[PDB]
Amino acid sequence: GAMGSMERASLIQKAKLAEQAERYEDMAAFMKGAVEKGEELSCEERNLLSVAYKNVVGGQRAAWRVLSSIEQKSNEEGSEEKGPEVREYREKVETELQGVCDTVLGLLDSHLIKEAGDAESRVFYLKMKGDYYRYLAEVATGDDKKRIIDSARSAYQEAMDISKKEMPPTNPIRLGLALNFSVFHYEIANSPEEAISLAKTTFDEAMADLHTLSEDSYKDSTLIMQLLRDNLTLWT
Amino acid sequence: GAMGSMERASLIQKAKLAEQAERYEDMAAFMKGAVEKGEELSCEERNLLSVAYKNVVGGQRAAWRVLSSIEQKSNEEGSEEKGPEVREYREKVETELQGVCDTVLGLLDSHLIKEAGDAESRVFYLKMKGDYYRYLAEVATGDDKKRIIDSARSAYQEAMDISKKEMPPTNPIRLGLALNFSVFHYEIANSPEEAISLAKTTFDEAMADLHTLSEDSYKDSTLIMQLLRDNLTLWT
Amino acid sequence: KLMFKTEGPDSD
Amino acid sequence: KLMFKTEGPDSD
Ligand SMILES: N=C(N)c1cc(-c2ccccc2)c(Nc2cccc(N)c2)s1
Ligand SMILES: N=C(N)c1cc(-c2ccccc2)c(Nc2cccc(N)c2)s1
Ligand SMILES: [Cl-]
Ligand SMILES: [Cl-]
Ligand SMILES: [Mg+2]
Ligand SMILES: [Mg+2]
Ligand SMILES: [Mg+2]
Ligand SMILES: [Mg+2]
Repeated sequence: GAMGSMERASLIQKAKLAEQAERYEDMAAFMKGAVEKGEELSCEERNLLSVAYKNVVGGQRAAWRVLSSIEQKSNEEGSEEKGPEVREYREKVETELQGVCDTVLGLLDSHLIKEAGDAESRVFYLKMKGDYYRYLAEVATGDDKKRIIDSARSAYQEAMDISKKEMPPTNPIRLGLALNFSVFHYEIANSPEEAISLAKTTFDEAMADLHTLSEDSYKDSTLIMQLLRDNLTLWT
Repeated sequence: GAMGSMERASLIQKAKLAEQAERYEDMAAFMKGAVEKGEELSCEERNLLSVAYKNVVGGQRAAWRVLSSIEQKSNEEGSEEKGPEVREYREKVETELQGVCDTVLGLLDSHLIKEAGDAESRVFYLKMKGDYYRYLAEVATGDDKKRIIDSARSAYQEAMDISKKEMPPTNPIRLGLALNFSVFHYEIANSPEEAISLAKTTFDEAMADLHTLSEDSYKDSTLIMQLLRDNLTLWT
Repeated sequence: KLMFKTEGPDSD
Repeated sequence: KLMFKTEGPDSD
């Protein structure tokens, strides 16, 4: 633990500074350090953790796709042999991406998920677990691809089950989970019908619960509902 | 040399891939590796080197300014003592910025500048030397600030002298040097009049040489001329 | 790749 | 900070 000598509160403060500076790798390292203090995370702290790693892995995913596309072109019929470099460098980026995913899954497994008893924490972390398995799945091509996919599904499904029992249909965490699980279905599980059904049902059940909310909660819920709608527009 | 075992040509190829993937830290490390092969760089290779490090140091400069601004606010009259974290983290970023600048200056000194005899290479590298000293100057506050500033000026001045003797007034390297030296004057040397005079004279002498150029060279020169004009608009 | 909407920072 | 125009990538 490179952050082992820094106070928890200082790590959180520095994570917030890092976010303002758009230094997401630093933000992620500070939040990793905070998690490794062993105390449970507050709502705000969970959001900092997620934002940091989401930004880091996002850069790597975008880079991977660029490189993958080039590599695929280099293997078309009529493309000139450019040598091993494209593959080597796509592998380098892929391996770093996988390391980031393993790091996050490691924090969730040691010991964020097992100590999370409230619905809002447990659903948040299990959604994250599904998400980072999904990012692994996006780059997986080996004999482990099926098990990675099944790990994503399993985490998403446990999260869905708790969210349906314990949260209202407008809960932004619940909505965000459904959004992400629907995308999992669509393009990881090759289940577009399931994707569409989940997104529709989720949208419709939130719509019918909006009347219960404050103006501020209404804004939070309708933001994610619009994402469901955006995908449904592309899918139907 | 982490890149010591990779072929020069492969490092260059990977630098180009890294650029397409917006992986500038990788791009910089690959070009560092290429330089350390000890051969002189071509025009394209010099541009890859410059772009890579410019992108890296650019992120650090933007982050430094965010943090510096917060720190300065924290030291205003009526601001609550937030402890040492803001300063510590601004220092962390500053130190990394300084490392990147030292790395680039190290490559220029060992041995890019001394082997560069053609005007287009020698002016390019001396401009870079001025630029990275300027980035050091932006964050310098110690008893070395004056010497850093003088190092920037000295490098810029040698570049200017060669550029005026050996290049036409529309040469994009010459124009880019003058642009940057003018900004040095304006906000590092506290010499706004010198900044304005240099930018004006440079613009006017390029304007009068445009008639000699092809359409493509005309585009290249007028792009940088517009930057001179943009600053002059802000300055007058 | 056409990327669909997922929660949070669209950082890719 | 108002940053003036300098050559190349405006990466800051
Ligand atoms: N980028 C960041 N630092 C954060 C984003 C969000 C956020 C808010 C709404 C929806 C999704 C994410 C945070 N949430 C936050 C803050 C204080 C308290 C509580 N409970 C939760 S922190
Ligand atoms: N981002 C990059 N890979 C490059 C940018 C520029 C460039 C061009 C014009 C003006 C400023 C920068 C390059 N220059 C280049 C290319 C081939 C040959 C030669 N001679 C020069 S490479
Ligand atoms: Cl590589
Ligand atoms: Cl720090
Ligand atoms: Mg691999
Ligand atoms: Mg159907
Ligand atoms: Mg310092
Ligand atoms: Mg005057």
